[PDB]
Amino acid sequence: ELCPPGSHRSERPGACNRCTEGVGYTNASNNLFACLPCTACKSDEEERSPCTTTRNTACQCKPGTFRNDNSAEMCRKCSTGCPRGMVKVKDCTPWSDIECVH
Amino acid sequence: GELCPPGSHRSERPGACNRCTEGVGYTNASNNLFACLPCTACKSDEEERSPCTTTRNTACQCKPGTFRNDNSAEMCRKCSTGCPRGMVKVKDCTPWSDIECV
Amino acid sequence: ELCPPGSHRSERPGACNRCTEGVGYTNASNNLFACLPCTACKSDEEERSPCTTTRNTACQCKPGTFRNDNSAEMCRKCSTGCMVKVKDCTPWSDIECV
Amino acid sequence: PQRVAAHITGTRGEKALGRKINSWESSRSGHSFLSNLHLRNGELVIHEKGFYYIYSQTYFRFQEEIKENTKNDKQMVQYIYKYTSYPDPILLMKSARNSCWSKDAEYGLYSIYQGGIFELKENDRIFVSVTNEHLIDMDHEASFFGAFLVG
Amino acid sequence: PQRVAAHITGTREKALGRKINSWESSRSGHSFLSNLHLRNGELVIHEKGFYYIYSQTYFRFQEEIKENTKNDKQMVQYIYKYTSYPDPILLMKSARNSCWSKDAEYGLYSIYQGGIFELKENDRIFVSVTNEHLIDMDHEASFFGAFLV
Amino acid sequence: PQRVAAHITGTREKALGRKINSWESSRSGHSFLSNLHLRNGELVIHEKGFYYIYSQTYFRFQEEIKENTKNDKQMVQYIYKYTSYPDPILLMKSARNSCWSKDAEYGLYSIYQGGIFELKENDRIFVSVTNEHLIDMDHEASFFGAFLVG
Ligand SMILES: [Cl-]
Ligand SMILES: [Zn+2]
Repeated sequence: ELCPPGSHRSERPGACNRCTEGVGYTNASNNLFACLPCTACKSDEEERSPCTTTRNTACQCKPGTFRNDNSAEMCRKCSTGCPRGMVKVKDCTPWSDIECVH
Repeated sequence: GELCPPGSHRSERPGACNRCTEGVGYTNASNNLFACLPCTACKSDEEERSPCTTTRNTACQCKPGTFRNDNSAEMCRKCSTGCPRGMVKVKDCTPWSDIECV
Repeated sequence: ELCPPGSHRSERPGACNRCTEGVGYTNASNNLFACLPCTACKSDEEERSPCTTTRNTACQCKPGTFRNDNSAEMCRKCSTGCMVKVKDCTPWSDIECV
Repeated sequence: PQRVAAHITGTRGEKALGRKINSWESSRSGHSFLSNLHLRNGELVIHEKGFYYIYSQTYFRFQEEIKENTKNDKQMVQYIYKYTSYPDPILLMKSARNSCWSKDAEYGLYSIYQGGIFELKENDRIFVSVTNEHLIDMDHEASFFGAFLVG
Repeated sequence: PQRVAAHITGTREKALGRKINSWESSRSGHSFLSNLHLRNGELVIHEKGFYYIYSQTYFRFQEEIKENTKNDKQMVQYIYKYTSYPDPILLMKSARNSCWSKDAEYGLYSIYQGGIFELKENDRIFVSVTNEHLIDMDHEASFFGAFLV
Repeated sequence: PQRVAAHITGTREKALGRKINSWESSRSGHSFLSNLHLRNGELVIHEKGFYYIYSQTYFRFQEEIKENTKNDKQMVQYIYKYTSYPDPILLMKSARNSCWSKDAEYGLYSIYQGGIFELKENDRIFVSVTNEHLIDMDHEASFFGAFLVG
């Protein structure tokens, strides 16, 4: 009673409908009545990989900016320096600001 | 023909018309609304050009030096003093538009 | 007739349940089906007195800041200058300028 | 006619925080109404005991002139209270906004909406109280107050 | 069966602002229409009654200032109805202004409003916004709905 | 009590933000559960149907100027559902950014959203937020609820 990834369940108790490539997807076996909508990369991001019937789009912040757990909506400019009394152990990534220690 | 004239709206009584209260509400067209439309109040940033009548809503206009464009319908904005570097003022500002630069 | 301060009414028409100290309270005789939740002092305030089953917490702005009728949410830093300063700022008012 | 709901809007004419809005409009078919509830001194009065989704939108609209500089920082708070069989009003909901701290700020537009479900007894009274009442825009479409029976 | 409600979400006249007409109504679990229908971005009423109407519109923009004038934005959400009257009638408006600080790198402004209104069969309700070009049409972000109360 | 609704208030996986799990359920007059229940901060559905789901989250903070960064905060409220699918599904998001001005002494940002969603029996709904450390959990300030519409 589960549809495979790339498909969802229909009105007809035993049928599966395939997701529309570029529109929606499903990553696991399921019984959803609709596929999950694809994520769009925003103007502050670049697309690493497109949406497929089995994987959502993968976006990444544009160089010099990042997105982390507490700033999931908009890419933020990487911090210039470390706070008062701290060094700079790690450089910023598209998924993290600069790492500061001490 | 089951429509009440401007300056009036339809009553609770299926075949009757009630007149709008001057200064309180109005109706600009033949209708079958169960209430007249409330008169607009000019806000502190505006000047009243003409008052509300049973047939016409109040007419407001931005105070001199300020304007309201299609994307700034809520508050009158101060007109720009000058055009950016290398652009000339083709049109002066109006209560409905900022300065035009080309 | 009424449940005393520090209590509230229960399902049984004539019974009173006591409020839980530090959790809830009631300041007057009543017939509420639950006690009122205690107020927490926020990081900008100092607790003058804790919540009891009969009194809600009493908070006050930290020194140097104040709160008034139009600024009930956050304590505001007292104004440094003015006009001359007729009155100093309190936890309930900014500086008075003459 | 067995419908329990109300939507009352703005009109230009105790131990509770802020100041009670008492200038609400009840009739005017299509824009405001009261069905099995009534208005008294700006408070909606309950007739049928039950679960009510209560909501309110209050529009804070103002032009601001920075001079000398501070203190132009505004706390815009909407409070929704109930009066029951208890001497003090009981806070049900609060929603807050602070104005823009920028000295470049020419004006402020701050609409505040909140809603939630509450169990109310017959003759319980519900009202809206706000800070900075003088900055409230009472246009009918902008500031309003209402409730409807859910259970 | 006899449920009267709708929730429609984004897809990537004398009325103020510009009407949003790109709503989607058929994704099971995300959006739906029950005894109401959509036409040109307007929800159409079938059963006369009191409706709680609501909408959330997401203004999202990255915008670095341009050395000259001010980039102050008025973000307004309007909810209108078309009835037996030539002009659309405003039911609700909710407004926000962007941060005046010149240090502002971007703006995130979700606007939600709702309320109860008496509507007649064949009344049409729509959403209109200022700065339509700054609206993010993600399905969880911008939406429009109503239900019979 | 054939009424299907809940209003729960603040108490002092592949999902974005952090799940609020400290909701209070039964202070008569303030919060309640009627034909729904709470589990690990998630409201659990009993009756299949259309639910108007809503939440208000209060971001309240005093701020001290970040020396080497901007005082910019992204305050996002997410409403998710767990169904018969391994990952949580986003239903609604509402975002706000704090004031960019360096003159900013504090921030008061209440976020409210609501909408109608079809849910199956045993579907779970929860609230997730960014900057959970800035959330004010006063009962009247932060809350979560739903009621059966259809
Ligand atoms: Cl701001
Ligand atoms: Zn600002």
